[PDB]
Order: sequence, then structure tokens, then C-alpha cells
Amino acid sequence: MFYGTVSSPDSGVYEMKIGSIIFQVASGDITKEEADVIVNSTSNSFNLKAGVSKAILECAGQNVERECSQQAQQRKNDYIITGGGFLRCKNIIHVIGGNDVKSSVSSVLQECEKKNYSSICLPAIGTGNAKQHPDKVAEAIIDAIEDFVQKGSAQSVKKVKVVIFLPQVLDVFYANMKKREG
Ligand SMILES: N#CCC(=O)NC1CCCCC1
Ligand SMILES: [Cl-]
Ligand SMILES: [Cl-]
Repeated sequence: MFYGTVSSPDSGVYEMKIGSIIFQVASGDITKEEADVIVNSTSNSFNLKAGVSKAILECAGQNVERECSQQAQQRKNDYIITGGGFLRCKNIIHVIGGNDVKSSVSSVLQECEKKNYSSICLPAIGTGNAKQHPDKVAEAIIDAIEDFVQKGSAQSVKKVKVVIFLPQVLDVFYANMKKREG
């Protein structure tokens, strides 16, 4: 009902259409990416510096660290939105790695539509210190996008890219895309 064909538009990049959205996966350093939103997979205190979260907070800078700790004390948050600091983005959305991944990605998509944003870049949420299994994480990320498209919610969002630290985890995402393709 929604899925296009898997292909490689550039060396090390794999893509398929999901309704009006281009979904892409690649391995590399997410802190070098440019997008309207970059997602950080962190702890329930929004102050983890282990796995990909270490690089994201180091590169974003101390003003972003302070935004995180101020919001964390204000109320009980499932996720928080901060400035981009010294990353190449308009906002960082910090999600909890241990939470349900489909729910976290659904929230990111909704928040990006609220800001009229077009591009998102995320890591393999939950596969760091939270130790969720990579095939369950790939299934959840792609399911969230399918549901968002099915409900007619994609208007401003046009591109969702997963940049993945470990090549072995990229292989799991690519196999999940091939399972779904038209
Ligand atoms: N987000 C996310 C995924 C993440 O942090 N992954 C770790 C796995 C161990 C090596 C360093 C990167
Ligand atoms: Cl994690
Ligand atoms: Cl990752």
C-alpha cells in the first residue's frame, strides 16, 4: 500500500519511498550530518554521555547540556526539544533509549510537522546503553513512519535518514527494508 523499491543513490546510502517520504539508511558519524532535526538517544535524565549520546552532547556544547538539565528538573518528560548548539540542525530532540521506539519516533514525526520541518536524521535508537535488539529497533522505526503516512499526517516531512554507528547494525536495517519493498 505504501512501499517503493530499495536502491543505492550514493555509495554506502540505501533508500526507499514510504508514501511521500524518502527513507534512507547509511553508516557513519551522525554529528557531521545536516538536517532540520537530529535525534539523540539518551537516558531518562537527558544527561547520558555513552555511545552516540557522548558525541552528540560533546559536539552540541555546554549550552545544550544546560537546556537538558533545566527541562529535566521542571517536569516528567518522555522526550525534550532543545536548540542545536554547534550541530548542523535547527533543533535536537532527545528521546529515552529504553522507551518504546515506535512511540518515540511517532513523537519526533509529530513535533517536526508542528514546526513545518522537512528533514530528520536519527541513530539506531535504543541499541546503545539501553541494549534493545537491533531487528526490533529497525522494525519499530519503519513501522512508525508507515503509520504516520497511513494516517495522512505527512505534509512538511519529506526525508527521514538513519545514520548508524556500527556497520553490522546497518545490515539489519537494510534486510528489514528488503522485506517490505514493493
Ligand atoms: N543511539 C544509539 C546507538 C548507540 O549509541 N550505539 C552504540 C553501540 C556500542 C558502540 C557505540 C555506539
Ligand atoms: Cl541507547
Ligand atoms: Cl547508531
